[PDB]
Amino acid sequence: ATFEIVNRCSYTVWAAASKGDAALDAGGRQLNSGESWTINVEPGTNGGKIWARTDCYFDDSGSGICKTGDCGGLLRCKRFGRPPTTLAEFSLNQYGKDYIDISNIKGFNVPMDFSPTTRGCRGVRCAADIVGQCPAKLKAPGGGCNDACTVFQTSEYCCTTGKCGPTEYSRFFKRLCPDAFSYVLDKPTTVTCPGSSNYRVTFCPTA
Repeated sequence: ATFEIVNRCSYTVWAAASKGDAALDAGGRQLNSGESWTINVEPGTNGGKIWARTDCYFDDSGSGICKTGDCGGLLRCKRFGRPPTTLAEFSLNQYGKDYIDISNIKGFNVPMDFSPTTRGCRGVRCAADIVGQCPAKLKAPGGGCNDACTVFQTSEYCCTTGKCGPTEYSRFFKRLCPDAFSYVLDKPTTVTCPGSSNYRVTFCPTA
């Protein structure tokens, strides 16, 4: 499957693509403002994610530090990144269908659209100014807006035992972006697409 990853933000982002135990394609790339990166994601990739990282720097060997979304200090991500990260999530060719969503369960850093570039399903978008509006306790000192499970680390917000419910923090993410997941047990906003669709992930999509 083809994924085009497009940075329309005014700031540089360092895009990342991983399925948690390995890179997808080259795993990461610097995208200056306006730049696009097209990758191939192998059919059958389950649990893939694409995200932006902000405020990074790397040496000639590809090692360094990002202020949001860092993945083990690498330019070429093998594994998932540190919150806060708006997440484009996908699992492809699963019993004939692909499944896509955007999630704020790991916080929000950069506005995102994630849409098919082939026919037959909808895209999703979370492009409100969540960082500007982020409540105080969720503001991440390196920029972006943490989710409450990262900040508070109890099942009230992390949904690991019992049956968690919304909180004012999840509802903040859900109100600003109704089509993205706001906590682990939110009503699902996943879209079923034809198997073997192609996609575009756009950072700072045009309004």
